[PDB]
Amino acid sequence: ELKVAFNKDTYVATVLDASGSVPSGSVNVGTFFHPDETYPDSYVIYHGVRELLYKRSEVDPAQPGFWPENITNMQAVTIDNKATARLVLNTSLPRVVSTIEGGKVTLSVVALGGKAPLKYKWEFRAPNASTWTAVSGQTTANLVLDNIDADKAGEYKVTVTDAAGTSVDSTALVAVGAYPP
Amino acid sequence: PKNMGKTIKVYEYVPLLDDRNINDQGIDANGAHIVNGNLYGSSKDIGTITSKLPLLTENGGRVNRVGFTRLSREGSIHKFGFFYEFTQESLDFDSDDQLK
Repeated sequence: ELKVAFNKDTYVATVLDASGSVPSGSVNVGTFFHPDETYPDSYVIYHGVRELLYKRSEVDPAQPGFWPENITNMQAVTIDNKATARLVLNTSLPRVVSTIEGGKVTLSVVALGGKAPLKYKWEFRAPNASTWTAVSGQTTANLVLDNIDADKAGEYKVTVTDAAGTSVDSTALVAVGAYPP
Repeated sequence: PKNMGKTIKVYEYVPLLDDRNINDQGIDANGAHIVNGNLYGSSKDIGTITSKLPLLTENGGRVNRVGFTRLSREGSIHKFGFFYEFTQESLDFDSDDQLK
């Protein structure tokens, strides 16, 4: 939830965090989710601020209005982001990785945003089971399986949670073909 | 191509003599079944070449059979783009007639 507050004169729609503090001269104009649930990408903070400004009034930002008096001129409004960014996973795990026994698969992720302390934790699901076993050790952004065997195949998932609790997730399937035992 | 999607896929085809060619269709030179699908793989050792080397006889039956293996790759396209703005006076009453 991102709380937007808009000012009448400087046309500054400060997009603060949910538990923020509306600055002087600005009035609360609404609240929207940046990581929109049904469409995570393809939507940007700029889109959230617009729809909130499509219900206000040009005469006065409070006392909401509509199309003939709404604030549609997005060119004049300046969006001064003062809130934490998304935990965008720039490079996610490969969807499927193919290897032979004795090989080595180095799974990687790069995270940008959130609060300063980023926590990395990995998880492993058995190749036919349904419960997610917790990978011991790890606690890093790159898992390296060496001399991988036919027992270590399956689905490996990493979950990057920050100091706030906005976790982004990514999964990878590791199919290591081998002669049957 | 449009209307296809946002990700691509291909077919890597491993050669017969490669250690990735992991298959069960394999008959040794004596006509018995063997675990390895290929002939000898990527090995160099001359012993393991002179053995498992496909040798036929005068009456050749199902005494040499090999398998194959197919892999795949993928890659998705991402949208990129930036822009800039200019006013009419910035092009008319400007020193350069080629600023645009």
